[PDB]
Amino acid sequence: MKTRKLTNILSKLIDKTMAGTSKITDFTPGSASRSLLEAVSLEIEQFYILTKENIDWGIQEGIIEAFDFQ
Amino acid sequence: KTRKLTNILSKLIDKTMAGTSKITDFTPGSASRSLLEAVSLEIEQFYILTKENIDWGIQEGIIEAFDFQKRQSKRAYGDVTIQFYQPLDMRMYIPAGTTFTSTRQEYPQQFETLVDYYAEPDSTEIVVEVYCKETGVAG
Amino acid sequence: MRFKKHVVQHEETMQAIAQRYYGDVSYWIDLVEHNNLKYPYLVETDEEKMKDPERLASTGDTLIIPIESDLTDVSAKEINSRDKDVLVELALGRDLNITADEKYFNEHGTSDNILAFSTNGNGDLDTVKGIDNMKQQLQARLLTPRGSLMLHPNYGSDLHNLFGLNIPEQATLIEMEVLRTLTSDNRVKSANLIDWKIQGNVYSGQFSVEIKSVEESINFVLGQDEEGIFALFE
Amino acid sequence: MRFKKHVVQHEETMQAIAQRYYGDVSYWIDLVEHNNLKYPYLVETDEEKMKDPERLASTGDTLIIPIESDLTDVSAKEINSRDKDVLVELALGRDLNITADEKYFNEHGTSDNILAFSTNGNGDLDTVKGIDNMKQQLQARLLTPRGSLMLHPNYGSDLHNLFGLNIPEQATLIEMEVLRTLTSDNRVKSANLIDWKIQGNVYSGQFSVEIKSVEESINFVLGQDEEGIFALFE
Amino acid sequence: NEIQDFPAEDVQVIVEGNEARISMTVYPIRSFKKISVSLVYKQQT
Amino acid sequence: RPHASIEVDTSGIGSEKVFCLIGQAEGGEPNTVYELRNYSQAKRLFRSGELLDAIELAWGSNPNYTAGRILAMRIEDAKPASAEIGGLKITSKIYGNVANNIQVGLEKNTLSDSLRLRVIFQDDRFNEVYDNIGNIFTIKYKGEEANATFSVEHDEETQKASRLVLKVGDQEVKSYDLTGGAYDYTNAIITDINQLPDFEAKLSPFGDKNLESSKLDKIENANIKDKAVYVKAVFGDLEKQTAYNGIVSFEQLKTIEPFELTKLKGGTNGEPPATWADKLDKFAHEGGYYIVPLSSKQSVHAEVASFVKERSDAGEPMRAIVGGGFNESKEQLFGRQASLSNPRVSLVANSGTFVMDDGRKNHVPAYMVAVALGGLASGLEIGESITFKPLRVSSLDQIYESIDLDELNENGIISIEFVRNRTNTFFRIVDDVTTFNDKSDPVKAEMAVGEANDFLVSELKVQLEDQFIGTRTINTSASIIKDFIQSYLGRKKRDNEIQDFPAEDVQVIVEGNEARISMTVYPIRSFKKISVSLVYKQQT
Amino acid sequence: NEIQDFPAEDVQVIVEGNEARISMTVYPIRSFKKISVSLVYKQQTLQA
Amino acid sequence: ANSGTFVMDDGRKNHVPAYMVAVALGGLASGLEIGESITFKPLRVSSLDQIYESIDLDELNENGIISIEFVRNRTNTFFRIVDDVTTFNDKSDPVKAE
Amino acid sequence: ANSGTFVMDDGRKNHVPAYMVAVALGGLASGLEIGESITFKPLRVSSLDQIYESIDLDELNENGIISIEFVRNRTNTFFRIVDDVTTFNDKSDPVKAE
Repeated sequence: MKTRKLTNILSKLIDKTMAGTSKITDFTPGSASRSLLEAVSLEIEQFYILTKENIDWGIQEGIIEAFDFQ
Repeated sequence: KTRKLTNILSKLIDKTMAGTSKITDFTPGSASRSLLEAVSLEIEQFYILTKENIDWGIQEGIIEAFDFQKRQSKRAYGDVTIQFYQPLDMRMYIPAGTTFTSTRQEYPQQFETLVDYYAEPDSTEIVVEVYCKETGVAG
Repeated sequence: MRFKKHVVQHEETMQAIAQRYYGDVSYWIDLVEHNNLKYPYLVETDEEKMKDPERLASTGDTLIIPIESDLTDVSAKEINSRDKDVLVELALGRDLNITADEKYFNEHGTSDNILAFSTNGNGDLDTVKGIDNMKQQLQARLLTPRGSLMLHPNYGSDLHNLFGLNIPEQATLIEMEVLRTLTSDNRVKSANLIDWKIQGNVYSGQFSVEIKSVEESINFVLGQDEEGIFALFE
Repeated sequence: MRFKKHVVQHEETMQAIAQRYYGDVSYWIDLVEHNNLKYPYLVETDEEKMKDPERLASTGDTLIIPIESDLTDVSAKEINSRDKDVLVELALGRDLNITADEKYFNEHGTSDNILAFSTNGNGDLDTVKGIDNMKQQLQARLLTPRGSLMLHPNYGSDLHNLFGLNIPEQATLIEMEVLRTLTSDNRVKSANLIDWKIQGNVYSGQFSVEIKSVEESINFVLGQDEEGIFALFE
Repeated sequence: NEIQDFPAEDVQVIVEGNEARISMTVYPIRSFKKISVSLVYKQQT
Repeated sequence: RPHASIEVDTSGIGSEKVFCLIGQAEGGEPNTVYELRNYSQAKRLFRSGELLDAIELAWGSNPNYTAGRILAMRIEDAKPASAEIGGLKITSKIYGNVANNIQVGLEKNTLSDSLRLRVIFQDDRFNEVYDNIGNIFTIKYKGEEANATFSVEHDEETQKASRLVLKVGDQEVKSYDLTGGAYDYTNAIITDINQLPDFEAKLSPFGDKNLESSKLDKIENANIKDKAVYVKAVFGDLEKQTAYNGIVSFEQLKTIEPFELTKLKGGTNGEPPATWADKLDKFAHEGGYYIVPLSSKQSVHAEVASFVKERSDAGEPMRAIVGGGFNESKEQLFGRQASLSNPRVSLVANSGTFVMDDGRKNHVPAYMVAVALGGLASGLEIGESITFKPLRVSSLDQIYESIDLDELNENGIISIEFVRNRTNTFFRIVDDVTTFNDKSDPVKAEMAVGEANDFLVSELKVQLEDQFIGTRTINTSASIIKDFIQSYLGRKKRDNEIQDFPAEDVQVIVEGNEARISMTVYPIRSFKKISVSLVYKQQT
Repeated sequence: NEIQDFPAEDVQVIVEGNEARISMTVYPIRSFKKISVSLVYKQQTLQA
Repeated sequence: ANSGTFVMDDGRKNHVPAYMVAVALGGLASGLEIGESITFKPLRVSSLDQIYESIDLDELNENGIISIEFVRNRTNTFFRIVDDVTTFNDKSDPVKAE
Repeated sequence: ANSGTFVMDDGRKNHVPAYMVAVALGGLASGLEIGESITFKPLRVSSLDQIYESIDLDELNENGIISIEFVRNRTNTFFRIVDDVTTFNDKSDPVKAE
């Protein structure tokens, strides 16, 4: 987990979308494309955050489990 | 601890609605709902992947650092020799899953190849790798 | 919560407003108390209102009538035609246009990779609304094989398997399957056969679809005001 | 016990399999757990499967779906025509051919020492199956006098005593006796007179026999799978 | 279902010595290769 | 191949009687018609002015009959603001003096070694920065030779990048002639440069610009081994910077340079035209029926009257409603009615006040009321009258008496009468009379009656042209024509758009090209007198 | 609808030697290129 | 035209040329009733050496060539037969062509 | 008479002379049944170099020259053919003149 943030993910998605087609050029607030990409990137951000938290929890759990240090 | 498919889909729809009111159809079969469902499925699959990785790390991460290997169950595998009466008069093809067996009651274990093999015309004997169908020391 | 708001009309009185709304003039004192009005309640013009802007209201000022109003139980006759159009548009939903290029996926109805998204010409994603939306959804359902869509076993149609012999029996099977597929949509109130024929290879048929009426869609959307979702999860 | 076994199809997914069989994608994790699969569950080809043959499955590998399957309650429409032929063959039984040389025991129907075993031409005992079996059994029952067979008083027919006068009464007696003899067979659903005539000495008649239908025989044999006998003790 | 239909009256038979002259008409079997479906939308006010 | 097909029909779900407006506006292009459906769309297009207020009034004139698809136009011969700096040309989208206050200004960022653009327009709360101008890719070197340099130069005949060369020491590794080949864009160039054993042309971390190969700037003799040198292409990259977000467009006449945060100039609203003939012509074939000019000028009224007559001559019938002045005496109204004396023109006498949605108690002249009346008329069904319909006007500059109203109506002038304690509003329309004062003629005098006739004829003409012209002439054609007409006439009756029609009177004759037809109709009317008599009786 | 109409009676056939003579009449197909329609308004009174 | 792979009952993932597929098509055709078509019938082929596009299929069928098109998530198999065309390319003649 | 731009499905704006328009009329007429006419039929053209007026169209038609008009009265605009008149002058002969 590299701890990405919402803004960079959305920027990357929009940049690739623009690069794959010159027709789509309306990414203003309230646009359908922007809303969809924002939701996707927000879910990715939450996945990354919870993955980091679960890894921290997993390290604590493996420390407990390896030595049987109840 | 983790989100799930229905929760991810619901949050995606709610965020989409909040972002814009230009879309309001979220019924089954909708292109937009299909796309969000596919993203949700991929995210759920990545959640399961993270769960598997952490479950492996909990019980093997620390001890592995001290040069201690946990013995995994494996299929017995090895090389076998096939000899031909003469140099091959055409390209022979052995498909994956070709079975090899033994003519004894002591060893009813069956071995099969897991990949395709080709014997060139010029060859006279070719070696292949076979894998025991059963895990354990029985192979 | 929602309340009625009344614009002061020319030479109106509080008693007339009370009679108009509460159905009795006796509430005029309650109307004064709620609006916090001084004795010349409805002045002639703004010059008088300058004397006491806080406690006086002039012509064109908006009063509040604390009666619990609700958008449902409203006579559809009052609603403006544009308002009805918007209401049915909301009822039938807005969705991203995928059935563009009708000719292409009409030439290859049974196959996959047949439809795609499109742009509205203003650099934003294309959208189909109201009747266009219903067209899109009905076309997509009929074209989709049943069970092929993930997370939705029953969505689709069995027409891909009904490429049978040229007899009335297969015609009837097609007709029954199409009626099932159309009935599956909640918004389709009913569907029925109009006419069909067989021309050897080619089968031809036509159907009639009655979507929910304007009154029902209006009632549904105005009912949805209580929740505020204004969205479709059918 | 019996379970379904699924062959991995090209670019298939576990979610699609779960939807196809369990009618919901949620069981895909149970499918992984039962089959003991690593994260790339369905690899593209065998080269990836070489990396971990134990925990990965490639295209053409067989998965197990632990759903309690049962051969009964299966739509006969799916069953292949050869499978139906074999099923009815099992239902109607296999038996050693004794009615060979039809002409001989047709020339001496009432007498004993009339039929005998025969060889199939491949040095093994001859066998009659399905319709041939039913023919053999019906011929043998009709030819057997009733009460002559040991351990079976009722098996046989009374035709040996019906060599009476040439009037419609004896014709009716013959017909009733033949219908009794045919009804006695459990597999014969019904029998009925077609036409008869008298030519002085000679009597002539013909009957119509409706054996149990393919559907009933299929249901019976597939039900027998629960016991595994696959034999007839009627 | 191995043919579509046949008119029964068209079947004719003529017998003369050895020969037997026969004639008949049949509508032959086909399997569909295009299936078309049109829809009409209507509303009530 | 075999395949399934699907068709859908929609013609059964459903004239529209489109409404038009021309007047002064603070925004939008000149001499350009637009179709409006939402108020946000008009606010984006028309920034301000009386025209926007007229659109709002029209969509809020009545509670139950607001019009739709309003067609608007700006009469101001405005121009956009512009400015010039170095080799650049700056031009704004907005027409008028509003674009003057758009602020534009180029800077340079020392950390990125890149130009920067910042545009601010405080009226719309606009504030954005376009950092990292140019800086398309970084050239980097991983070898251990004596030196490593590159060079890009322009072709003076076309100002296109003649070559793109990588060198170790003095000789060249590989040179990409960008004027030729398939390396039209920078990405085709970098994808092949990165394949070299000891060279990289990493695209810049500031987004994937992906600029044309020919537009690269002129850089030569720069150390790759010591620095990650930047090839820039500032002007070509400004297209990527201002690809989608930006009020102001840019062009290059030369070199670009940074400059102060300077405001634009040259933005002009322009004087209004004296004659609207050229402006009015744009509505020749727009399909509109009711048009109202936002002007109190009698010259404009005569021009519109000529325009609607010409369009009605060309098979496109149109009607106009006019007004002007504040508190105009009856003499002026009679003079205006005598000057016009047109059936297809209506005059409005009363002027008053309207409560905008924004809260403005806008006191307006009489033509704004004529807008409101036009928007209510267009809102009504075909052949329905604007008689006694509520108007929702806040107040009026005059309250005419029952004799003054009778004089105005007898002079073919529309007027509004104050009325007390009615359920909807405190005002109503007395009559739908036209300027033509021949009350004996019901078509010319009454707006409703003539509108019914015009829409009936236009719809019959369009449908007959669409359907049968250009088709075949067969035996069933005549019967089919008669059936189609009878169906049309039954539809019109069902919609209450006519009173009745005898079906037997419809006759059709077909001979070669021609198709001679004849029919009879009882036309629609709306009541204008209602009488009720009572009789009293008793039992003893 | 390639032709408008034809009277079957006019189809007459003369045969003589190697020559066959045939007469016929056909009404050619035509396409509409003009429509003239007249409309008349009339008063009506309704009672009860 | 298409050649692919079949999963034998013995477990062999036998990659075979195109005539083995023509065997399979012949065995399916003979299995059908008299005058029933092999159009859109499932084949149960494991995989194919090519995946032809909607233009390539249209060209093969216009040239009187049988072809198989990949198809997703159908109840029986992931492949179907597009057409039962013959080498005789006179599509106007239905006897010879079909 | 008319020449105009045809927007190709490939995306190229084919601003072409009048004989390509004649090719489009010939391809339209070839698909129409015997006895029909291209009059009042749509042409599926994006734009035209000239918008002929009523006087111009009337003059072109009387001189036996085909022209196309742009219908803007409708809610959706399209180009339609005005007539199928041949170059033969005398109108008294309807066979030759159509």
